[PDB]
Amino acid sequence: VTITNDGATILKLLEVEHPAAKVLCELADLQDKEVGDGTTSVVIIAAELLKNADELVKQKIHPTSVISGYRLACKEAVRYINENLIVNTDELGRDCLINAAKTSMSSKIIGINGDFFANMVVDAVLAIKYTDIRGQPRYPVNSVNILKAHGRSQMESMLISGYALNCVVGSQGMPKRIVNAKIACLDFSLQKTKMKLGVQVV
Amino acid sequence: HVPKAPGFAQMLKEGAKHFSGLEEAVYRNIQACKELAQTTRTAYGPNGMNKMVINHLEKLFVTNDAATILRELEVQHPAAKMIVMASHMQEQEVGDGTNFVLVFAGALLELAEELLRIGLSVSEVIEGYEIACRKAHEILPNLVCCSAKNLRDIDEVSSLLRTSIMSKQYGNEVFLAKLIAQACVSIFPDSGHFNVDNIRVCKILGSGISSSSVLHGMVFKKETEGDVTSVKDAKIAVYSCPFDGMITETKGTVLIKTAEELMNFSKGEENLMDAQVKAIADTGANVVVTGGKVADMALHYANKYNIMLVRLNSKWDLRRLCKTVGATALPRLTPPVLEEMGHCDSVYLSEVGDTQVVVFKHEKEDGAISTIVLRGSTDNLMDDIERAVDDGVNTFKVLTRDKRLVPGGGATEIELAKQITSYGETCPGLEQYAIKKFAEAFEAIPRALAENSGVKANEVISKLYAVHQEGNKNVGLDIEAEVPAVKDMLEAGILDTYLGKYWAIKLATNAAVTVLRVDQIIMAKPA
Amino acid sequence: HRPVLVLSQNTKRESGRKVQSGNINAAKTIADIIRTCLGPKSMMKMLLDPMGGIVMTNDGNAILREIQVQHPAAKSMIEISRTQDEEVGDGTTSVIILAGEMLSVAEHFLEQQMHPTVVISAYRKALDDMISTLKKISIPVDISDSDMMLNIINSSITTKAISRWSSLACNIALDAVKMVQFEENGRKEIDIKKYARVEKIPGGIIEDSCVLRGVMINKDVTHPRMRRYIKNPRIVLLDSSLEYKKGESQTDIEITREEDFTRILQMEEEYIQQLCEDIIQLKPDVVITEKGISDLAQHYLMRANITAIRRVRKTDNNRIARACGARIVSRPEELREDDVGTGAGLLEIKKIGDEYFTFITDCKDPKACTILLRGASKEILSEVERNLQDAMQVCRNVLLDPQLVPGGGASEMAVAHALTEKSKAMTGVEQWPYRAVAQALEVIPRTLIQNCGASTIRLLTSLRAKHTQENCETWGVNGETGTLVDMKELGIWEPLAVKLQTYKTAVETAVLLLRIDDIVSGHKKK
Amino acid sequence: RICDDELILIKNTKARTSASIILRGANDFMCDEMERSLHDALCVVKRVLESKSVVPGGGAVEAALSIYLENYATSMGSREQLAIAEFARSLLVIPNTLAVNAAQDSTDLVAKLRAFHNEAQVNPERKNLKWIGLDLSNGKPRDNKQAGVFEP
Amino acid sequence: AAVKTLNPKAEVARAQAALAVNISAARGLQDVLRTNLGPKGTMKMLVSGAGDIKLTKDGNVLLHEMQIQHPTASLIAKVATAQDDITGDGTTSNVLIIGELLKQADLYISEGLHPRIITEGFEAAKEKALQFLEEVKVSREMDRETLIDVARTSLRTKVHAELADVLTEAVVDSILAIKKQDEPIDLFMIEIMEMKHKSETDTSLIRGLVLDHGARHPDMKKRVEDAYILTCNVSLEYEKTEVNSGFFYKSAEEREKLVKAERKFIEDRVKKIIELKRKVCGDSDKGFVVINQKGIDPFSLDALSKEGIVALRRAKRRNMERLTLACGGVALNSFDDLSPDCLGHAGLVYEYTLGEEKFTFIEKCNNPRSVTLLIKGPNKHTLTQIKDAVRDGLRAVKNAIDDGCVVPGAGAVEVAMAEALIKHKPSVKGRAQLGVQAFADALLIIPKVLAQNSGFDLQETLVKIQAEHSESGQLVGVDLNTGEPMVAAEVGVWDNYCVKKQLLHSCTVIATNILLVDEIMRAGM
Ligand SMILES: Nc1ncnc2c1ncn2[C@@H]1O[C@H](COP(=O)(O)OP(=O)(O)O)[C@@H](O)[C@H]1O
Ligand SMILES: Nc1ncnc2c1ncn2[C@@H]1O[C@H](COP(=O)(O)OP(=O)(O)O)[C@@H](O)[C@H]1O
Ligand SMILES: Nc1ncnc2c1ncn2[C@@H]1O[C@H](COP(=O)(O)OP(=O)(O)O)[C@@H](O)[C@H]1O
Ligand SMILES: Nc1ncnc2c1ncn2[C@@H]1O[C@H](COP(=O)(O)OP(=O)(O)O)[C@@H](O)[C@H]1O
Ligand SMILES: [Mg+2]
Ligand SMILES: [Mg+2]
Repeated sequence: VTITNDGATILKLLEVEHPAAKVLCELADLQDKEVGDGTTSVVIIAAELLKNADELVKQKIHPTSVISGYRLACKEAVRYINENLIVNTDELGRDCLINAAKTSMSSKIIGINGDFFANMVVDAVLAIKYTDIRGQPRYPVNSVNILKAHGRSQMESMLISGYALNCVVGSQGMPKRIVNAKIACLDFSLQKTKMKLGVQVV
Repeated sequence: HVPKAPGFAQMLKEGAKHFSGLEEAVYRNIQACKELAQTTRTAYGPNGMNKMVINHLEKLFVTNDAATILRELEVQHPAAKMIVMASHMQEQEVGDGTNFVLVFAGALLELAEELLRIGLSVSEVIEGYEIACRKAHEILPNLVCCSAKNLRDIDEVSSLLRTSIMSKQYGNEVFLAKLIAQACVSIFPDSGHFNVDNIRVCKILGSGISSSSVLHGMVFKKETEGDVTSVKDAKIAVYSCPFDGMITETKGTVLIKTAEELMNFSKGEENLMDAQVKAIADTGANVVVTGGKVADMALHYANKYNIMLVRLNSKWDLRRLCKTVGATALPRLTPPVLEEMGHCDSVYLSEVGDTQVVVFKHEKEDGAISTIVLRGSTDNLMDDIERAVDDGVNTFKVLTRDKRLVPGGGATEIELAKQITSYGETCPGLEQYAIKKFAEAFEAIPRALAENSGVKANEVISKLYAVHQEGNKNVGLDIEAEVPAVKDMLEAGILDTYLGKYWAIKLATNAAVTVLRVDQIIMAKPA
Repeated sequence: HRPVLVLSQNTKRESGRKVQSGNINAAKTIADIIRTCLGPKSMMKMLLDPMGGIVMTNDGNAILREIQVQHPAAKSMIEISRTQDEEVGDGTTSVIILAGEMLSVAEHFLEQQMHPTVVISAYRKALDDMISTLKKISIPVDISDSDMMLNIINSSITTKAISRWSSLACNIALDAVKMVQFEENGRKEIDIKKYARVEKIPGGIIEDSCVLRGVMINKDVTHPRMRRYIKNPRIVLLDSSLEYKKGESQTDIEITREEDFTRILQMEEEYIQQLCEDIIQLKPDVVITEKGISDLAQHYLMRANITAIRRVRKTDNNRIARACGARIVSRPEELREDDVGTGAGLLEIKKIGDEYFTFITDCKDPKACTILLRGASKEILSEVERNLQDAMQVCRNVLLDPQLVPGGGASEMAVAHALTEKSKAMTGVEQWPYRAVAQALEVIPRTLIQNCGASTIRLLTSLRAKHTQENCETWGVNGETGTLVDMKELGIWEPLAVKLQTYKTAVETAVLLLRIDDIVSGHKKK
Repeated sequence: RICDDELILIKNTKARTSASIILRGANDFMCDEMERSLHDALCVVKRVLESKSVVPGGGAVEAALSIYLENYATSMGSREQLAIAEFARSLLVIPNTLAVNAAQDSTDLVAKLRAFHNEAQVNPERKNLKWIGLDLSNGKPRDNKQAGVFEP
Repeated sequence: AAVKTLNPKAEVARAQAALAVNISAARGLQDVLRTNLGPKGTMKMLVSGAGDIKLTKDGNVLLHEMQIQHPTASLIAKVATAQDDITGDGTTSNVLIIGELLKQADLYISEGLHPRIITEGFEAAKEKALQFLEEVKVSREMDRETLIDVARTSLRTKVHAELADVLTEAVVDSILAIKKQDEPIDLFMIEIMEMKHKSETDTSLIRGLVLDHGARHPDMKKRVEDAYILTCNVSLEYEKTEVNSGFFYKSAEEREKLVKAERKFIEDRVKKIIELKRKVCGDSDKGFVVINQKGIDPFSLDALSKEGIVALRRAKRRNMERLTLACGGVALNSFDDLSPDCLGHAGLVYEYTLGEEKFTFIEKCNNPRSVTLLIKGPNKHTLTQIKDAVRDGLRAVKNAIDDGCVVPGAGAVEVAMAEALIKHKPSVKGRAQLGVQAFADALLIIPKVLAQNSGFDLQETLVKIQAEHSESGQLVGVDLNTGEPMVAAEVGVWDNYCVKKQLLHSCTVIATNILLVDEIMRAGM
C-alpha cells in the first residue's frame, strides 16, 4: 500500500495502455528532474490543452493553426511572467524561503500551521552551499540524507547538523560513541588476502 | 426431509477410523486371525497342498511352508500381523514349526470368542491361558521318549531328519534325507557351535531330483578367463584387492619430464607386473582368486606361468572360500605367501545343465564346508526343495542345542490335551473354563492332519483319546491310507524338534494373549 | 479475438464518500477486535498460525500481527501497533482503541459537509495541547528507590497474565534491566533484547523461575574427561576455528618424494598444537568458540584440564562477553590478559529434562543476564516471555524519563477537561472538532468498566464531575472492583513515555486516514 | 537509539557543516509520504536560491495570464486568435480545481478572481492587484504578497 | 463478527461459543485416556499410515500418535509432553485433571457466573493443596526396599504384572550403581538395547555395556577373557590432507613407493597400539579390545588381527562416556601419550550374532557406574512396550532418590486433599466459594477412574473411601482387587512427590488460561 498525493509517484506506479496516456505519465517524470514540485499542475494543464483544442478541430479548424497558435501564447506567457515579478530575494530575505517552503507543504501531510518543517528545510539547504567556478553558488539537495523511522510524532523530527549514516557498528565490542573522532573513509574489503585468478599457490 | 447423525464427543479424525468395545475391536481381531488359521490349515502336514502365491513383483512362489507364504502376502490387518510376526520368530529361533503357530494361536483366539460371548471377560481368559501354558511346559519334558545322542553318524540322522522332510516333500522323503545327512554331519565342529551358514544350495537347472548330490566344497557360477582350468595340486591364494596392480588413493598422476621417462614407462610397468605374478608362481600356487577386476597384463602372465584365475565379484562368497580351503584373504597385492595359503584337492570346471561351474572339490579332507547341488525341472521346484533343505539344516541345529525329541504326528498334542484337562477339572475357580479351552486348542492340531488326508476327523479324534488310557502316550496318526487304525510313532519313526515344540507353544500363547489385550484400536489414514 | 481499447486495465477506481466513510469502518472493525483486552478483567484470545502453532495471548500487539487483512486502511492500523511495540512496552492496545474513536468522531463531521483538512488542523491543535497537559500532572520518580520502581512495573503487568505471580515477575524484570544497564563511554544505553535473553524451558513450576546472575546456553561439553563443575574459571572467548581448513586461495601441493605426504599430515597436527599452546599461556579454564573444534585440539585441552564448548552461537558469545568481561578474539596468537574473562562465578553443566545446559552464573558485576523461564508447556511460556518483554521495556522508559502519569482512566479525564476549558476561547469552525478530541479520550475509561461489567452512565457522569475541580484531578477507574478510587491510593501509575506515545500515534493515525479520498488497486510492480 | 534499530550520527563534521534530516512518523506509510513531501520541499528552496525570482501562487499567475492573452489574441490575431483565446481558458483550470476541492463557490470565486486582475491591466492607476489569489480556508480573493503564498 | 468483515475466509468463535469448543474437546481426550489409568487399564493398539503396530497405553504416546486436528487438544498435548520429559510418569493423570477442571467449572459458568470468578478459586485452592502435599509426604531415607515398591507401582501400570517382577530388579539395581555421595544421577549412563533372543520376560541387567556392533574382521577372536579396553577417538582409516595435493610420480617403480609411503602415517597409529600390547606383559592370554569411535580401514584391521587385537569401529558419542566409567580408562584423542594408565579392564568380552547382526558384550567390571538393560522382546511392538516402561520406571526411581520424601499411592493423596479443601472452603470469604468446590471435585477423578477401570462402582466406592478417611487419620486409598478402602502406605503403593506437585501446578495454570479464552479464531491467510 502506497499513500501519496504527488503527481509523479501516482502516475509512475499506475499502469497505462494508451499511447496518449504514456505521454502525460512521462511528462510528470520530467518535472521531478527539471524542477521537482510542479507535477500535479502540469498534467491538468496539458490535458485541458487537449480538451479545448478538441473543440477547435471539431469546428473544422486545422490543428497546425492550433499548434502555431499555442506557440504564440506559450512564448507570450513566459514573456509576461518575467516582466511582472514582484522582487528578488534581497527585500524579503529569509521570509521568502520560509513562505515558499510552506506553499509546497500545504498539499501534503506536513502542512502544519506552525513553521517547524519550514525552518528545517531552509536550514538544510543553507548548510550545503557548495560554490562553483565563475560565481555559481550551487545547492545540491541530493546530499541531504532523508531517513525514515516509525517513532514519535512529526514534531520530533531531528535536524542532524552533519550526516546520519544508516548502518550498524557490527561487532558488539567497539565503543559506540567517539568524541573528537577522525574518520577514515576507504573503499576496499578488509578480508583475508585472496589471490587472483592468474596467481596460484603451487 | 431425512436427518442424519453427526459426531458426538471426540470425532476429530481427518479421515481415520476408531474401534472400541468387545464387538468392534476384540471380536473383529478374532475373526481376522480366524481367516489366517483357515488359510494355512490346508498346507499343514505331510498331506498338505502347495500354494501358488504371487507377490507385488509378479513372481511365483509355490510352497507348502507357512513361513514363506506370509512373507509374500501383503496383510494389512493389524492384529493379523501379530500372528505373522509370531510365526516369523519361530523361523528365526528354531527354523521349523512356523505352521504350528498359525494353527494353535488361530484355535486359541477362535475358542476365546466362545468364552467372551458365554461368560467372563478378557481379565480371566488371559490369566486362564497363562496357567495352562505354564503347565504345558511341564508335560513336554515328561513326553520325551527318545534322544538324538547315541551314534551321531550319517546312518542315524537320516531317520531323524525324515519328519522335517516328509511334511513338505512327501514323495522325496528318502533321497532328501540322505543328502541332508552327508552335508550336516560332514561340517561338524567336533562338539562345538554348529553353523547353518556353512551349507549352501547351488540351484542347477536340468534333470530331476535323482541327479542331486552334495559336493565337499563350493560351486560357483562364473568363468576362468584363461586356459588353466585343469588343476590337481590346488594351492589357492585368496586376494580381496583387485588383481590389476597397485594404484594410489588420493589422485593418481604420472609426471613425465624427459624422453627417457616416457619410453621406459611402458616397459617399466610390464616388468613390475611380471615380478608380482611370478612371485606367486615360485611359491607353488595354482589358483589365484581375486575380488575386484583384473587388468590385461595380469592375464598375460597368469597364462604364461600357468596359474588359474577365479573372479568372485561377491564379497560374502569370498569369505566362504577362505573357510573352505583354509586360507586368508590378503588386502594387499601379491606377497611371498608364507603360511596363509589354501589347500584343496581338485579345482576344475564342468558344464552341468548348460552352466559352466567352478568346483572346489575336496576328495580326502572332505569336511570343511558342504554344498548341496540341487537339480530340478523348473526353477520353482528348486526353490521349494531349498526351503525343505533349509528346514533340515535348522533341524540339525535344534538337535545340537537339545538332543531330546517328542513323538510328533499328533501323539504329543493329544497327551497335552489330556493333562491340561486334568488341571482344568481340579481348578476350584471360574478360570477353569479357559484351561479346558486351552486343551481343546491342542485338539485341533491333529484335526488339521486328518482333514488334509481326506479322513473324517470326528472318528480320527475319537480313537486318539481311546488309546491314550494313562500309559501309552505314543500313538499318533497313520495318514498313509484311509480307514486309519493308527499306530505307534516310535516304531514308525515320527519324532522331531522337542525344542521346536517348546518355543511354538510359548510364542503362540503370547501371540493370542497380545491380541486379547487390545481393547481399543486407533488407526491412521493409510497411504 | 480483438483486444478491447481500454485504459488502466484490471484496476479499480473508487472515490467520494465511499472512501472517506469506508476507512472509518475499517478502523472501527479492528478496534472492536481487541476491545476486550485493555482492562485487568480481560481475557485471552487463542489464535491459530499458518505454521501450525497456537498463540494464546491477550496483548494487543501479538493479536494484530496474526491477522491478515485485505483492506488497505486496515493494514495501516496493524503497523500502528507495531510502532507502539518497539517504542514502549505496554503501549499497544490503547492506541488502536483511541485511533478508532478519534476516527469515530471524525466520521460525524465528514457528514456535515466539512473539509477533512479542517478536522486535521483541529487535531494538530488538539495534539499540541495534550502533551502540555500530561507534563503538568506528572510526578518525579526516585529511580534509586527499589520499592518505588516495583510499583511502576506492577501497574503494567496487572493487565497481563503474570498478575497472579506479581511478587516474582516484578523482581525479575527489575533486576534484568539494572544488570544490562551498561555505560562504557559518555552515553547511557539499555539493551534488553541483545543482552537480556529470555530463555524458556518446558517443565517445573513458574515459582522457581528467576533471573540468573550471568548467562546460560544449551550446550554440552566436548569431551567427558573435561570438568563440568569449575569454581572460578578463566573463560577465554574465541571466534575462529580450532581446526585445519583450506585457505582462501588455489593452493595445490605436488608430492613427488616419499617423505612429503607424511610431512603434511604432521604439519596439520603441529599447526593445531601451536594455536593450542598460545591459548594456555594465560592459564585458562574454559575455552568457548563459535566454529568447530577438531579432536586434535580436544586432546591438548584434555591433559591441560581445559573444558571446551564447541558451537556456541554468535549472539550468545556477545552476551557472555558482557557478563564475564571477556573479549571475543579471533586470533589465538594475539591473546592478551585483558581478553580473559576473570571475575566469573560458578560454572556448572546441569541437565534439565534429558538435555545438558551450560550455566555461567554468580558473576561479580555482569552486564548481561538471562531470565530462566520454567513452566507447564511452551504455550504459556511464550505468554510469560511476551509479558516480561512488556515488563522490561516499561522499566527502560522510567530509567530514561522518570515521570509518571496517573493511569486507569485518570490520565484521559485530566486532559479531556483541559481541552474542554480551552475550547471556550476558540470561537470558530474548528471549535466543534476540537471538542470531539476530548470526547474521544473517554473511550479509555469506557473500556475499563465494560470489561468488568460496570455501568457506563452512572460512573462516567460521576467521573466527569470529579474533574470539574482543579484540586484532585487524579481520580481514575478501578478495574478490580468497579468503583471510583483515587490512583494515589491504588498505586496504578503509567510512565510519561507510554502516555505521550499513545496520544502522538493515535492522532497521526487519524491524520493519515482522513486525507485519503481515493483508492487505486489492481496494478503490479517490479 | 532510533526505536529498535541502530543509527550512526556525525556531528558538524568540522570541515563543511552539512545537514541530514531524520523523519519521525506513525507508520511506514506516513514515512514514505513524509520523504516524498520533504524532497519536493527541498527542490523549492533550491530554485529560489539559484534563480532569485518568485511568483505569487494560488492561481495568481493563471488569472493574470487568462486576461493578458485575451487582449494579445485581439491585436495580432487573424486566424490563430481562437487558439490563443482557448489557451487562456485552459490556464483557468488551476484556480478552478482549487475551488472544487475546497467545496467552495466555483463560478463566482474565480469570476471575482479575474475581476481584480482585469482592473490591474486596463486601469493604470497603480492598483497593485497582480498578486490576487485564493483563500481556500475562507472563500474570498486575498493578496498573496502579504499572505506569504510564494512559488518559484 | 468483526473478523469476518476484514478476512472473509477466517473462522471465529464468540464468548459463549469458544468456551463450548474447549470444554467439549477436553471431554473428548478425557473419555479416551481414562481407559488406561492404573494396572487395570486396557492396551491401545496404535497404527500409523505405514502399518506398524504401536501397542502402548502411556498418556504421552497416546496423545502424540492420535489422528486429531484440534487447537484444544494441541494445548493439552504440550503440557503432557513436559510431564514425560522431566519426571516420567504422571501423564495420564495430567489430562484427567484438566478434563475435570473444565467440566466442573462448566456447571457454574453456564449458571450465570463469570469464568474469572472460578479461576480466582483455583489459586486459593492450589495454595491449600500445595501445603497439604508437604504434610502427607513420607521420608524413608531412600532405602533399597522402598525403591522396589516405587518402581513396582510405575511398572505395573504398563505391563501385565508378569514382567513387572522382572523389570523391577532391572530398574532398581541399575539406578543404585551409578552415583553415590549425594550426586545427581545421570540417566545417559544407562544404555537401552533392543534384542529379539528369547522372550519378553528375559530382560536382564548387564553390569557393563552392550554394543550393537561387532568385530569387522573374520580372524578376530569372538570370545575374549581378561581384556584391556583401549578407548580411542582417532581415525585409523585412510584420510587425505585438507589442502588438495595429489601425487606425482615418474616411473612405475616410484608408483609403489608412494602407496607404501601414504600408509606410513596410518601405520604409525597402528604401531602405537601393537607396542602397547607388548608393554603390558604379554606372556599370557592378555586380550585387547579397541572400541574406536571413528572408522578403521581393512588394512589396519588385518594388521591388528595378526597380533590378536579385537578392533571395533563406528561407536556412538556416549559410548566414550559410558565405557570410560565402566572400564576406568581415559578416552584418548591421540596416540602421543599412550600408557597403561589409560587402559581399561573387563573379565569377559564376547559377541553374539542375531540374524547377521553382531552384539558386543562387555561384562565383569569392578565398579562400573554404567549399566545396560538388555531388552530381548520377541516382537517389534513388544520392544516399544518395555522401552517406554523402563524409562517410565527409571525416571520414577531417579526422582525418589533426589527428593528426600515419598508421596503415597492411588487414593491416599487425592481423597485426603479433596477433604482438606472442604473444611477450608469458607476461608476465602467471597465469590470464589464455588471455585474451591470445583477444584476439590476435580481431584476426585483419580479414585473414580481407578474404580471404573477395575469394574467396581464409581459412586459407591467414593462413599466408603471418604468414610474411612473422615473417621480415622490414616490416608486410605483404592484397592483395585476387592474395592474396599485400603491404606496405600502399608500395601506398598507409592508415588513421586514431584509428579503430584506438578499435577497441582501444570494442570491448574492450563485450566485457568483455557477458561479465560473467548476468541478462538483462525487468521493469517
Ligand atoms: N496557501 C495557499 N493558498 C492558495 N493556493 C495554494 C496555497 N498553497 C498551495 N497552493 C496551490 O496548490 C497547488 C499545488 O500544486 P502541486 O500539486 O504542488 O504541483 P506539483 O504537482 O507540480 O508539485 C499550487 O499550484 C498552488 O497554487
Ligand atoms: N509320517 C507322518 N505321519 C503322521 N504325521 C506326520 C508325519 N510327518 C509329519 N507329520 C505331521 O505333519 C505336521 C507338519 O507340521 P509343520 O507344518 O512342519 O509345522 P511347522 O510349520 O511348525 O514346521 C507335523 O505336526 C506332524 O505331526
Ligand atoms: N488496577 C487497574 N485499575 C485501573 N486501570 C488499570 C489497572 N491496571 C491496568 N489498568 C489500565 O489498563 C490499560 C492497559 O493498557 P495496555 O493494553 O497494557 O497498553 P499497551 O497495549 O500499550 O501495553 C492501561 O492503560 C491502564 O490504565
Ligand atoms: N498397584 C496399584 N494399586 C493401586 N493403584 C495404583 C497401582 N499402581 C498404580 N496405581 C495408580 O495408577 C495411577 C496412574 O499410574 P500410571 O499410569 O503409572 O501414571 P499415569 O497415569 O500418570 O501415566 C497412579 O496415580 C496410581 O495411584
Ligand atoms: Mg515340517
Ligand atoms: Mg499492559
